[PDB]
Amino acid sequence: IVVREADCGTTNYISVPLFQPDEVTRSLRLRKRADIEAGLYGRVLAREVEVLGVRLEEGRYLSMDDVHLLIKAAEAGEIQEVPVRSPLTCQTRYGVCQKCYGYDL
Ligand SMILES: [Zn+2]
Repeated sequence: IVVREADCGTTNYISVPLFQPDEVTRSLRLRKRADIEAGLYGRVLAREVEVLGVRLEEGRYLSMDDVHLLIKAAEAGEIQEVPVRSPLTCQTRYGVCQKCYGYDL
């Protein structure tokens, strides 16, 4: 597996959950500031999301500052999932692309 690309054109994406079904039977709650971070830090937005006032555009890499906004938004109740590129859905057979990997070099 190696990053060798051009933005892989296949946009099939994963949606990262901000809520979990069962610590206590059923009660929706905001995931931890950590796990959520793990899921969306420096990722590439598959589709555009308008949340608290700002228009996170498509393909934008979300900084930790941005993944700090989305939670602040899920706190308010504006989003329950997040559209985002990922290696699980890449088209580059042997390899992964810039937009699907993300930030973290
Ligand atoms: Zn890709």
